Amino acid sequence: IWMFTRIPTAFLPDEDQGVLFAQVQTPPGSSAERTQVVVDSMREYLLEKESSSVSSVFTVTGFNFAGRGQSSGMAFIMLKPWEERPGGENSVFELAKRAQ
Amino acid sequence: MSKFFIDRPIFAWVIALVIMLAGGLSILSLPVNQYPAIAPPAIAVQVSYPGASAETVQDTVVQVIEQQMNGIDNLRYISSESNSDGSMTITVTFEQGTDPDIAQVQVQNKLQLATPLLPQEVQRQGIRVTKAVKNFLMVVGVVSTDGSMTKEDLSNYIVSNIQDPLSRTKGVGDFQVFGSQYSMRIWLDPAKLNSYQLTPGDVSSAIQAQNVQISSGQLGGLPAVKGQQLNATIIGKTRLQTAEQFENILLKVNPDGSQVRLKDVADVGLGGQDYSINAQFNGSPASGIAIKLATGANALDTAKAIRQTIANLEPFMPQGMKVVYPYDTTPVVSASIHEVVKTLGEAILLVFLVMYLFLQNFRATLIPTIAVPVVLLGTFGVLAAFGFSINTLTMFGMVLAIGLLVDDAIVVVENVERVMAEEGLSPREAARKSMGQIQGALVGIAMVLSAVFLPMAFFGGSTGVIYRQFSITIVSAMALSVIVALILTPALCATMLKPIEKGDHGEHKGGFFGWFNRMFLSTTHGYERGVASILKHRAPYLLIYVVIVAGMIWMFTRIPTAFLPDEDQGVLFAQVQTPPGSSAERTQVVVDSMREYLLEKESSSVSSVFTVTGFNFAGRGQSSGMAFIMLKPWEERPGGENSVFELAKRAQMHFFSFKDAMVFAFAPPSVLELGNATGFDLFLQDQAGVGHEVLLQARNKFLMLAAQNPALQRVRPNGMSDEPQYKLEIDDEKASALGVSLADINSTVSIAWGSSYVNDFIDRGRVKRVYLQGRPDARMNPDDLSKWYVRNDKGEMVPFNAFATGKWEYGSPKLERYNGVPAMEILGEPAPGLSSGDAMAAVEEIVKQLPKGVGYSWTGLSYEERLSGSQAPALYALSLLVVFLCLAALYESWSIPFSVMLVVPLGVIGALLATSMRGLSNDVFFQVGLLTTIGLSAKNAILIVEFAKELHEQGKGIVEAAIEACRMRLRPIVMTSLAFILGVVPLAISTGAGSGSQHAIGTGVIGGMVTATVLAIFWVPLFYVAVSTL
Amino acid sequence: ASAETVQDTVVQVIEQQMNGIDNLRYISSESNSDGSMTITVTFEQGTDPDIAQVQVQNKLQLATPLLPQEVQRQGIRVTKAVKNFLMVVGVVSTDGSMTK
Amino acid sequence: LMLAAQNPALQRVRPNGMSDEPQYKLEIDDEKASALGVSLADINSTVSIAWGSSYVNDFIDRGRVKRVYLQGRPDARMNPDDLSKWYVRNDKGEMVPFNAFATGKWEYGSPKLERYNGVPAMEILGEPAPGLSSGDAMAAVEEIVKQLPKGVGYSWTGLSYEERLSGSQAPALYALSLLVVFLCLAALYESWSIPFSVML
Amino acid sequence: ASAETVQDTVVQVIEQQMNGIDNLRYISSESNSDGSMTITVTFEQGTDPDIAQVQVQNKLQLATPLLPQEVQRQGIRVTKAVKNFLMVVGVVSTDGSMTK
Amino acid sequence: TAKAIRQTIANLEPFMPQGMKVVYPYDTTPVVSASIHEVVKTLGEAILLV
Ligand SMILES: CCCCCCCCCCC(CCCCCCCCCC)(CO[C@@H]1O[C@H](CO)[C@@H](O[C@H]2O[C@H](CO)[C@@H](O)[C@H](O)[C@H]2O)[C@H](O)[C@H]1O)CO[C@@H]1O[C@H](CO)[C@@H](O[C@H]2O[C@H](CO)[C@@H](O)[C@H](O)[C@H]2O)[C@H](O)[C@H]1O
Repeated sequence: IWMFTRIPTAFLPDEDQGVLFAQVQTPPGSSAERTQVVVDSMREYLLEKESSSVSSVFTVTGFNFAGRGQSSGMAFIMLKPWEERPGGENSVFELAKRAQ
Repeated sequence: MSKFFIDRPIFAWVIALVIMLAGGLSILSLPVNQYPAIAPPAIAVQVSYPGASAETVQDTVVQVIEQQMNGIDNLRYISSESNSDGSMTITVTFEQGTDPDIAQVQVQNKLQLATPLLPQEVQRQGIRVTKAVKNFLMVVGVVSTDGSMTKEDLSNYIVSNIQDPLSRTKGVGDFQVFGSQYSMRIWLDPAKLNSYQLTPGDVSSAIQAQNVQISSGQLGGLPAVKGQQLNATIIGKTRLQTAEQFENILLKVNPDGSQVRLKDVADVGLGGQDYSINAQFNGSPASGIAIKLATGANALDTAKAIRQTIANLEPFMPQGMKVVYPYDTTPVVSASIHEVVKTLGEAILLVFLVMYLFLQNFRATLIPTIAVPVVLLGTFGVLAAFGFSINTLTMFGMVLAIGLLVDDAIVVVENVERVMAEEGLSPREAARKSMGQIQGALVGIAMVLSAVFLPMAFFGGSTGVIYRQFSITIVSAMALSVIVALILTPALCATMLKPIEKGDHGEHKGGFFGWFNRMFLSTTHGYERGVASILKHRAPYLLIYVVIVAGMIWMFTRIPTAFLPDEDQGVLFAQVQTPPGSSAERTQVVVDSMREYLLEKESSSVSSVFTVTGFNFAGRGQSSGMAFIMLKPWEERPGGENSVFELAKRAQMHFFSFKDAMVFAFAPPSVLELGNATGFDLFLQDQAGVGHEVLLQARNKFLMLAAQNPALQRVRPNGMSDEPQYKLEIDDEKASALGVSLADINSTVSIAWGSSYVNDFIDRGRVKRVYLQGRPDARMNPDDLSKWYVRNDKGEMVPFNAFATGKWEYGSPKLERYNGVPAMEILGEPAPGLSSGDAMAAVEEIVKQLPKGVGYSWTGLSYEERLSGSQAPALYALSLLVVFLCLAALYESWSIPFSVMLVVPLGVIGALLATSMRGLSNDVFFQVGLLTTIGLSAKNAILIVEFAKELHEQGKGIVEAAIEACRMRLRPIVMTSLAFILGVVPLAISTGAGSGSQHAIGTGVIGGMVTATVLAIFWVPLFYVAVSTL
Repeated sequence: ASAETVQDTVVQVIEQQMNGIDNLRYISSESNSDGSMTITVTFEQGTDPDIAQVQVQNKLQLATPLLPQEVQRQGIRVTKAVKNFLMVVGVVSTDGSMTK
Repeated sequence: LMLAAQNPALQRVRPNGMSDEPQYKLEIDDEKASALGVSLADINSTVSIAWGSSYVNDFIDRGRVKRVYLQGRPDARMNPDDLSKWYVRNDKGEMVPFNAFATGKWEYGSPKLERYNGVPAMEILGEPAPGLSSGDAMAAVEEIVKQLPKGVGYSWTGLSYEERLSGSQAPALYALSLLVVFLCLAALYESWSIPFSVML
Repeated sequence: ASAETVQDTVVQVIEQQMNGIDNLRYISSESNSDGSMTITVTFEQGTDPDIAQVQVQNKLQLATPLLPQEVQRQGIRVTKAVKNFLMVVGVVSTDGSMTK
Repeated sequence: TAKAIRQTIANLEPFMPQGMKVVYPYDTTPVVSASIHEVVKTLGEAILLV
């Protein structure tokens, strides 16, 4: 009964499904002028500084998962198979801990 | 199976235990409502074409929609009405079983395809499609106790504040507000407009010009110039909002620089969108909502939850605004759940008593007390599974099932008890012995009763839904009761009962029980002698049997047939019809002289009166009005003199002195959803373009012919009768000779007389509508059109009288169609003591004297009964064939089955006797009650015969076996009859909410239980011997 | 229209009609400053989605006449709502001949 | 969000909305316009064709129906005074300017208003700290929600809604599943001892 | 209207919306000199014809507004029928008094 | 549905004009009736043969 109360609760165990999301949201009022630069940097500071895990990095400005508008962009971060990524610092949970 | 659970009372306890859990888990997911879906699913298509006549609505809207309303599944018929207030309704009606969500989507899709064919003005209105079953849960009423607010204001409020939350209240379904939101009204003055050579058309064009949300793009959109960096939405103006802003939308400016604002030509203020319909609560301006219960909701809980939601709003409501609850169905629903849970309990109590009285043992008394509730709970699980709800009909179903429940338990216990007493066996041994005896016959009787009750389930139509309730709840209980009588109760017997010294019938005990056991021991011997006597002198008795039969038949053809009992719901209708010509103001007085009367003189019965002008149930328009007479709870108005049925008679007489306004009072129908319960419904129909006038001659011939027919009565048209209308002739010769267009004439007459929905403004957030028409005193009389001018080639205002002329003619204030062709509906009913079947026969012959090109079709319950009437004989013949075939297999005999089937009359005679003898009718509750009573009777017969056949086979004479059997079976029979009659009695003598049904069910079973008990105990051995002898 | 108009004249009206729908878990809308809105009606698992859609269409049709004429003539989009993409099928120009 | 950033157990907290944003409140008139310029609302069109790219009709393109848009040049809709460039028609044939009835100021309006169960609302996502579960985060979030101005409540959704359900179920699950084991053993072994032994 | 006119003013405007339809096997169409047209959206075996019809019309009513008024006014038919004719019911004159 | 159709028109013949009879040019149902009637025929022959 004591041991039962001690255990923390989740729903599903977090999984590594070889994917991660960039969620870019420049301060509103801006445009694809700023937004695009803010995006193309983090696309590189990620495609070059982090090519162990990361594979392609499809980017986009306009339609992130939040709003529309020029002050919005994102990216689909595709990764390399599970074999090609040694434990720990190649998990998305880690690849995004410092990517953040 | 029984022998198995006798040694395994724990397993048997477990089964009973899971039946209980399932049933309990089920009783609280189960929908709770007055009735299941009796009416055939239907879909209303509605819209109102402002200013428009019945003709323009029929020929511009209804016809075009009807032409596209096809290729739609399960469609029975389509029927529509076009009205003089510009409203129309097309109702599509589907088979029972049609999913309403599918029906709806199918109808609105074809609407959607037709929408561009409609006039621009109707498209702009909307056209709402909805489910049209009239099975409302309650109706509220937001009434202004003082006179601060009008009907229009109250509405806007209901839709501003009451509505959104009411829709988020748990269990609330579809609902009708009696009115819409505010409309910005603009009332054009013909003189203040003629003085500036301006026309209504200029005002509309202007209003459109200066009240239009301008899109207004983005400030830095895409593409952009390299850099920029700052992008932002540019919000323009949105549409006007206040009356004052509207009063200012400039029309023209004079050469002297002076400007003309809208205010210079008309008044302006928030108002009604449509003023056709008017309603007051006891005298005061009122609106209201009529609410339906959502799929799967609990009728009781939602009524609470409504009142809850409302109350949380009463604080903020303006001064004088009172919410109020004239009609609520919950009292009857609630008064039916209790008046059943009561009778259930009583029955198990009463079984305990007669169980004790006779068996004189507390252990035995517990068995029935366990099993009956086990089975009661089971049945609910079974209902849940099969998709049924807890309703009036499913519950009365449980009440009829009680006899059969109570019996199964008594027969099993009493027989173990007897076997121990006669043969000195031990409980276990007696229990196995007894279930070797019964058992086959129980399986046998489970079949036989299925055969008796299931056919009802395969009735068609509306009456089919009703019977199907009783059918399914009854066979589920019966079936469960048999299962339990084979698993649980013989296990409980083996376990819970003590031994009885062989030969011990308690004649020594002394005291009451000592007296009783000697008394009943003698009664038994007395009965064996009666029977023994009858089996010597047979002929005279078979003779009287034939007299009993002929008596039953004779009696059937003598009792009035009917659909359902005459219930007193707390409500009475009063339809008002002033003369053709009459204004709403006139009608409004006719309905006040009623309210004042009802509300005062009839204070004993009447609580409130909800009155309406412009709406009625045969029609609409200013000569049509009505009162919804509410009535104070059944409790607070006892005695026949304060029955809805009696109040009516008084109300009639009083109103009858109105040689100025046709007025009628009538209790609503048993089941509102269906309307008109006894009678007939049909549409006469122009199936060859003969025309309106011909069609009118047909309906009038029909009427003045049916009234010379002593097979019908009260034969009235449902629609309205043609009334005077003022035609406009326009001489286009003088119009064009004066430089005045023709399209400008029409625009003038629409946008000033009819009214014209121009624009959408914004009121307090929500979007509402801008209406444009002529100020009232400019459009009252024929001379008032001569007040209106139109601009010419140049700028010379030309008065309407310089090119137009009037002329009084007749036309229809309400056009009807049935299945796409013009038509006219006719009601009426069969002559006193004749059947609606007879009435349809008379009518079917009248129809042949109609003009050429006019047919007819039945609709409604007449359409239904025409198809269902044909099947009853077939189903009743299967029923007989299967009951026979089971009895054959059970007794291994083609002939012995006859000795149980011939009890059928024996019980039905006492029912016909009691019900006729007490002035009730051959309706549904009596019919089902009658099958229950014959069920139990045949069960009693089956077992007597079964035991007799066993005794005969172990080597006893036919008469000897019959007497022994009868003696063995008299105790169980008397116990179960004793317990069941007394259980029912309360129904048979009840009063108030639901008492009319409760009487229709009690009266018949008591009667049938009395004659069946006393007669079958003597005639069944007769039949068994009689047939074995052949 | 402003997000505040889109909300007061459209979304709020359509939400009224979606209350009362069988098996409703919750509803979540957005009004945007570009004239766009989305109302999302979510249902308990086991609800048949073809029938939820139909029911949604049934209620919406009642709101429709209460909408601005600029919408009624438009044509409201009703669809089953999946939160997640399965993939992107991209296209890229090798020799630089084609722009975005 | 403040307390979210502060609070030890929370990570990556964020809103789904965007505060407010600058809106150019183009408030115009009719008095100063309808005098020397335009009758009715000839300008109402001028405004929603140059800035707001107006759709006019289709045209076939290499086999396919596509649209034809009509928007003012990029450089003519960039800045607030850049709109005064757009001249309209004068009833008497002449050419009336836009500044003869212009008026355009900055206003602050919301770029994405949200509602939830028919009340305005704001969705805010967030993860749990590393090596804490979603439950811990939830437990935390239900604290940093107590310091809110009475008027503002909360309500879980998506993944979270799904969590809060799964916890509620568990009790009955365990009860019922214990029951069914108890009863089925009690039936198959014709006793109450065995099923009571195995419960323990 | 010419086949070419009906194809590019009506038949293609609808076709471009015919997507996001469940179990959609294939779509075909015809455009003719007599002005008529037909789009036939055929479905997978097992599809509920009621839902197919609801989905088509759901997409068709997004195109409808972009069609020419003279086509809307004519009145569009959406049907869920079999390909062959079941039968034809004819009428003929007795007295030869009635024309075609 | 063929039976249903025969009945809709039958319910309308009484209101038809004078120089006019309804006729059934194409019609697919009779093959169906013919098919099964003809197997019922061979059903009986077999039951007799055996
Ligand atoms: C106690 C026992 C239970 C009864 C409960 C009460 C019944 C509720 C009556 C509801 C009721 C009157 C309400 C007026 C107050 C009445 C006091 C009631 C107080 C009760 C204590 C609502 O009436 C509607 O009110 C609308 C309000 O907006 C109004 O809208 C108008 O203005 C708007 C402004 O903007 C504007 O937008 C809008 O365009 C306008 O049109 C509609 O025109 C008007 O019809 C009547 O509705 C009518 O019902 C008819 C017969 O059922 C029904 O006919 C069909 O179905 C029959 C079915 O059998 C069938 O046989 C008929 O042949 C068939 O034609 C009609 O289809 C239905 O329309």
